[PDB]
Amino acid sequence: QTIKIGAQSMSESEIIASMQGQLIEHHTDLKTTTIKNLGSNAVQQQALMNGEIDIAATRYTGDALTGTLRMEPEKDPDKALALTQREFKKRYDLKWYDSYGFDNTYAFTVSKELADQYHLETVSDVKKWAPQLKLGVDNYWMKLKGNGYQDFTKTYGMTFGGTYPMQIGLVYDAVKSGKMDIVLAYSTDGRIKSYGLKMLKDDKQFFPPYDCSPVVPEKVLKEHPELEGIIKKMLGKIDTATMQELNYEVDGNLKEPSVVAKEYLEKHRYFE
Repeated sequence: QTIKIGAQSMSESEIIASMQGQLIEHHTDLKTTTIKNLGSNAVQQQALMNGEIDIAATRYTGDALTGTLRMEPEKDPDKALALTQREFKKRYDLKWYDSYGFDNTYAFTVSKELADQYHLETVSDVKKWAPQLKLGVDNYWMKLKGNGYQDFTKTYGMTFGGTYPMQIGLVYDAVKSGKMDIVLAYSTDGRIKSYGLKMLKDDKQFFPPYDCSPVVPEKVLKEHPELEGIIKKMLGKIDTATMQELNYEVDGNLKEPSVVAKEYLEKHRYFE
């Protein structure tokens, strides 16, 4: 105490951070606080190693494997998760837990209308139309090194009419309003379904798995043996469809992540 729980700048990260916090406080005498607006993955990793945070609420296997670990790329979600867990324990004395039950992947996304008009189901379907299209992307994907824009341009070999970086939160309205024709969205965003959008299949498997787990140093788990059993209550409980809905409560309906987390915990009676 106090258990410091870290969140990056994503609704789901704040929701999940609040969930664990409230859960910990529901079941034990531990106090918690949330550290929000954490930056890049390297920044988040550094916070975990020095003590700025005691629990990382949301980490994604794909980011850890290619970014933090710099490992041989792995296409299979279960093998990627197992490798990530063993290397985090061996290199960093960190426990990467099993997944909450959801993955949050980059996903090329269009309106249902434009999908019908251009006959789009897969990312390769976009290839022949690309020179006429405007693509909106987040603020870091253009310069991202492993599975960023450069490597996309080599693997799929299409070049867009224009490329437009912006706060990820804005891409959903950008494509829905027709200001962008296609966007690299995040798959857990509830605005995809609610705005009548459609995710295109990554037929080449350019993107690695991105299953989401909490991460805690073995030091912290030793000093607070009650922590393990509480975190375990959340594992496998939140699938992608469910995370999308929780996200929409924040992004679309403007509710506080803490309120959304509480209402979810109340529904599930705090997992006993």
